[PDB]
Amino acid sequence: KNILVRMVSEAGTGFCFNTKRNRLREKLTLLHYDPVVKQRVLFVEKKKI
Amino acid sequence: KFTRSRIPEKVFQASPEDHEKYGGDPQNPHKLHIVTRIKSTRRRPYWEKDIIKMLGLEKAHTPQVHKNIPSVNAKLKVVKHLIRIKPLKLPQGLPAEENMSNTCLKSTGELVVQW
Amino acid sequence: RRQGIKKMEGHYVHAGNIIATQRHFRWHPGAHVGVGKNKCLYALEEGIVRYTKEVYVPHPRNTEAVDLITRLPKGAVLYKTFVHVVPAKPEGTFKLVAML
RNA sequence: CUAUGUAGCAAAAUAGUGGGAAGAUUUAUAGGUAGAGGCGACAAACCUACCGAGCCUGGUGAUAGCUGGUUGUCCAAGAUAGAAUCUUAGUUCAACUUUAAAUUUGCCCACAGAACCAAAUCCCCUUGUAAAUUUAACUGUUAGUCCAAAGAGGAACAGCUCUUUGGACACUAGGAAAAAACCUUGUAGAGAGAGUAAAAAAUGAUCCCAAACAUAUAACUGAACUCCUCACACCCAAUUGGACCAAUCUA
RNA sequence: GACGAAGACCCUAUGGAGCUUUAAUUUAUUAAUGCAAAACCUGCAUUAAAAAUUUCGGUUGGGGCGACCUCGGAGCAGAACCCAACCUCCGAGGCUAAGACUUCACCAGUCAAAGCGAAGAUCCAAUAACUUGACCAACGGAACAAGUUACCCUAGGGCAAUCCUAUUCUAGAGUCCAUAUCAACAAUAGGGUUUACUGGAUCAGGACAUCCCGAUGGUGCAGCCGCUAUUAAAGGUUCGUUUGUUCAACG
Ligand SMILES: [Mg+2]
Ligand SMILES: [Mg+2]
Ligand SMILES: [Mg+2]
Ligand SMILES: [Mg+2]
Ligand SMILES: [Mg+2]
Ligand SMILES: [Mg+2]
Ligand SMILES: [Mg+2]
Ligand SMILES: [Mg+2]
Ligand SMILES: [Mg+2]
Ligand SMILES: [Mg+2]
Ligand SMILES: [Mg+2]
Ligand SMILES: [Mg+2]
Ligand SMILES: [Mg+2]
Repeated sequence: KNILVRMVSEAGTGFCFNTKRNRLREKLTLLHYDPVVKQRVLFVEKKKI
Repeated sequence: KFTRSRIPEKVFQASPEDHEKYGGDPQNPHKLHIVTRIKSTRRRPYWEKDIIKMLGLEKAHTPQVHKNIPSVNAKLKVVKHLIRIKPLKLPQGLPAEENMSNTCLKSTGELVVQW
Repeated sequence: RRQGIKKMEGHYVHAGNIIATQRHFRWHPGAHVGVGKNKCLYALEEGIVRYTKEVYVPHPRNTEAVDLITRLPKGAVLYKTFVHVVPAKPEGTFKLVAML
């Protein structure tokens, strides 16, 4: 029902963390915190886990 | 289970019938208790072995003196069935720095000088 | 599990020390006693712990309590227990630093 | 098949009664098959008296959470929470125990205090006490029995499994007949001294089971408890500390 | 009679040796092929047989069958903490930092003022990485191992809920009537019920709750005998067919 996916950022790359998403939902994007620059950036999924 | 016993205070209330039965008096009570052990600590719970070890009553009869203040009575109300308490009587007053080495305690509980 | 008092009345509790671990709200927080997410009570300010009985006036934001108090007769009140820490030391002192 | 014999005459025999006895018979002589192998009219039968796997030497002082043992004198502290484990016949950690060392509080404990849904318990000022915590260093015990009590299981029984509070035992001594578990009692030696503690019954199957006693004043008897004269380290298991030392060799 | 001086049966061991396999791991050896090597051998791979090494988790009706095995919530555990269950009823698989709590060890686990910034273990492999997963659910986890030993060997351990029977109220009956008989339930007494989810011969000692013989009461026996009741343990208490949880039937 739910899948853990490694979400990665765009600006200040290299971040990786397994967040949750309902499998019935499409590809996910969020606005959250990048600590390399400590700013709000759009994070997007890359590959399901 | 088996537990410590909290004696109701109602028992420790001398009556007008008890007062003339023992040589005592409500007013002007007595300074010191002379206490002796007449029963074994063995076969009794540890919270009585320790009390007896604390009041100096380790040996058998071997009388020993204690204050008549509630801090000690609370201890004697736990071991009241393994001891005899009598009131020390001083019909000649406390001895002086002379007559300390010539005192004597009679079986009636009176401390006296020079036998 | 050990969900009971861990600092009893008249005990010297420093900052952050847990006063009581509980399941339900047996002991509500009082003066200088903070609550955690698990309802643990901990001592915010160094001092001496006391327990008291006070009147209960729940948050209106809460619902399971704001309505029960609405079901009580005239002259009624919900009393409940609280655990406070009377602070011991003062906040600070002033000392000579420079004589210019 | 029976009897004798059972360290016997014999580590399988003797006496009788029996099956075969010109055959797939029986037998002397030399040779062959060799051990996870041989041989087997398969019975796990036999391979030098003991073969579901010979015997000897070596690896080998195999390994053994199992059984059995473990050697001079004397003294002292010293016992039944628990957790995990191809684990409950054992180990490791903890708890308890011991020694040495540092420091200052430890135990008992009234008043106050601990929730909405009976016993008691927890916590501390004082008080009686002198112990407790900490550090350094090791071993040993560990899932015990009975009795009083409150519960759960089997009736509220089966002398029943289990949890909890306490006591005793595995330590001395006296009593209830004998008696680990009930009652009395602890710190230890000598005495041809003394005082006590507990402690006596009322009104089915070998052979009953102390003997007796209705009425002379309630006191006495009774310990390693206590006192007395003298002397003192001189009555626990596992474990731990200490003081001595027999005999031999050497300087 | 001195539990008088070999052989069995039950349980245990992370003992041993096996047997079978559709239990795990292997193809080293052989046989087929297939591919390279100069008509045969050498090397590699796949498939099979033949073997080879290896293991048999835990709590339990009565051992087996069958369940469960980690974590969480309610009574036992009435009032700080803790306390068992194959006892009782159900589900789950932002960074930094004073102080503390804890599932009685450890390993894990839990709360958190201020301050700065935004609003189910270890090992292994793939990995630049930021770190990552399944199994480990026998849930403190051997990386991968089952069924079974009637041929087995060694070390070792070994005051009855439901009921049977007699006495109490007679109350129900008995052609009239409780007592001439059963005497229902119950109560008071003495005695057992283990499986499912050891006789015979020989010699017998003893009790009486007496089968006979002996003594006595009543009778509805008008009488021997019958019936019940009291007393009585000196004596006696058969031979056979069929069969051997041991009785039962039959002459
Ligand atoms: Mg050995
Ligand atoms: Mg073992
Ligand atoms: Mg000693
Ligand atoms: Mg206090
Ligand atoms: Mg003595
Ligand atoms: Mg084992
Ligand atoms: Mg084995
Ligand atoms: Mg529970
Ligand atoms: Mg537990
Ligand atoms: Mg812990
Ligand atoms: Mg903050
Ligand atoms: Mg396991
Ligand atoms: Mg486990």
